[PDB]
Amino acid sequence: NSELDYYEKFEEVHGILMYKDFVKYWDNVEAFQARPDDLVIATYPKSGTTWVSEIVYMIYKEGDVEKCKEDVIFNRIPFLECRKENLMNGVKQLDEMNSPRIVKTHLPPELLPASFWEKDCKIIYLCRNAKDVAVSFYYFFLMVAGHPNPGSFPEFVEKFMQGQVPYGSWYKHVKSWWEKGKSPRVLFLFYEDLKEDIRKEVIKLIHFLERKPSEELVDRIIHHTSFQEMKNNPSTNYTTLPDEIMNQKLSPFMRKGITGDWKNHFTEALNEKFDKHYEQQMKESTLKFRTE
Ligand SMILES: Nc1ncnc2c1ncn2[C@@H]1O[C@H](COP(=O)(O)O)[C@@H](OP(=O)(O)O)[C@H]1O
Ligand SMILES: C[C@]12CC[C@@H]3c4ccc(O)cc4CC[C@H]3[C@@H]1CC[C@@H]2O
Ligand code: NA
Repeated sequence: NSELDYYEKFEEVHGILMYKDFVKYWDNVEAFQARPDDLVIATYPKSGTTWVSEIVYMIYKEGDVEKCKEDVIFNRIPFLECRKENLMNGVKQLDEMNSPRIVKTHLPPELLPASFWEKDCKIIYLCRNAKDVAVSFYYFFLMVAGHPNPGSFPEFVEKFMQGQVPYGSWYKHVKSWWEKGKSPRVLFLFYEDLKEDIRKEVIKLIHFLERKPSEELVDRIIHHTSFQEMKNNPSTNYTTLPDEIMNQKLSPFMRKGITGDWKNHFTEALNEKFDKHYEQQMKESTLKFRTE
């Protein structure tokens, strides 16, 4: 029944569990044609995609806030593999888009369309500690259409540890992108670093994107992309979406925006179980995360 629910909502593509709506048109994703100046923003879901996207968009627009608010973020920065009737078609939206394109994806690097690798496109990868990701993803299941009932948080965390959620194992995702992040064309970032010292990360992003980091530009980005601003900005908070797609009365997209909400969700027993499993999955990696 829970399992039946998951069966109805998700199916695999290249071994990765995926939203069924996306899979139907996966040939369009597979065959997607990149352009050399495309920039990819890749993340495991609920890792701060929207946050870094808006930072990047600001950098592209030299901090012109009006330009950033002209259309909603999912139109400004198309969601590559996404496909929903009329509202979203990432491939279509990207095809018609003038360059320079910013491309959002949640794909593991093994599933990124070959054209992006072939054209040597720059990629920004952002990750977030798994426990906080799990919390954020849980509420996402609750409030967004296309998800099964996630049950209780402990039940959901069991599915998360097994990678039985859309986009698959968080563990394999971050580890694979960490290996890619050694390339000079791939910038590897942490949500917790953006929380701790936003100015440092913004400046890093500006240099990676080969633009000039003035104090005024950096200050405009920092306040424009702060959680309190983005929460109330209808271009970035997904509130233009109808309730039957995202029911933000249940849980808002811009939910809390902190590091450490896991502490308010994991029980002592669940934390012990998770931590032990995590160490087994991650011990052979030089990738290290902070949970506070
Ligand atoms: N400007 C910002 N500052 C801090 N966190 C942000 C943010 N914009 C979005 N987030 C957080 O990033 C998560 C959404 O990620 P994504 O864009 O990849 O779907 C949510 O986490 P929480 O549910 O823990 O609040 C959301 O609150
Ligand atoms: C496309 C949907 C709305 C947008 C949703 C979204 C929106 C943003 C994001 O980063 C991930 C996802 C995954 C699930 C998507 C949903 C699955 C069905 C629904 O129509
Ligand atoms: Na790199």
